Amino acid sequence: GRKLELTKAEKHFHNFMMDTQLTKRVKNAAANVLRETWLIYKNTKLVKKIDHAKVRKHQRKFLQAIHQLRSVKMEQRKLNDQANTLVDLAKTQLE
Amino acid sequence: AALTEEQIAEFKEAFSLFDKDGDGTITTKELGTVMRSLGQNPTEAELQDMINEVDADGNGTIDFPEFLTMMARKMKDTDSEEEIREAFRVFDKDGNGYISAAELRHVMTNLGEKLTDEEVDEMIREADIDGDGQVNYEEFVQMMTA
Ligand SMILES: O=C1Nc2c(ccc(Cl)c2Cl)/C1=N/O
Ligand SMILES: [Ca+2]
Ligand SMILES: [Ca+2]
Repeated sequence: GRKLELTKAEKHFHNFMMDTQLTKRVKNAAANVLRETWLIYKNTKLVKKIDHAKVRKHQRKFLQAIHQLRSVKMEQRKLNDQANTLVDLAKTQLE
Repeated sequence: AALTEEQIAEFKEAFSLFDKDGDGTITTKELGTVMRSLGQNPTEAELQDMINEVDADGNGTIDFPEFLTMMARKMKDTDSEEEIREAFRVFDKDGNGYISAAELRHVMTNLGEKLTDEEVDEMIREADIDGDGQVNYEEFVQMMTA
């Protein structure tokens, strides 16, 4: 039988977005990653006059959006393993 | 994502592990119960999200058709050798890839669900391949997963 094998974990974002709330979280945080990447680039590379306070504001907004994205990714990883736990328990009835 | 008919009858028996009342649907309440009996603590939102990933019709609960259907999307397995080796490393104090037989007996008879000293004997008979009172657990795990 299966011996010591367990369900293989999945690959990418291609699931669990049916929870529109994570979807709302992903789409807002990713727009903000785009937003603050642009504004940091502009305020450091497309100006003669680097306004450090402006860069600080957008660095704080940037780290916020990145870690929001990280946080959604870890909750997807957690949901998949919770699901793989049920699939693994079910699968012991094949023994 | 398409498997055998024998497994259909098998997954039906699995379904009763989940349908704690036998009403033909899995609710979040029963899924919380089952998940907690496996040593996990999912939030109410995590339970609603697992049901909603399966829930074909939208009635908030999983039936065997929806249960069987998501089983096929998750049929592939992978070997567990590296995960088992890291469980052994937890007890590798020196980080040298060894755990003494005495240390292994102490762990197996004091932590988790435990083993009898007789059960531990058989285990160490197999684990100490070189008979030197030290378990090279990567070797021992490769022997058990081969
Ligand atoms: O995205 C998934 N949702 C799932 C999976 C596997 C099993 C179960 Cl019960 C659910 Cl609700 C998934 N595998 O990717
Ligand atoms: Ca039920
Ligand atoms: Ca249903």
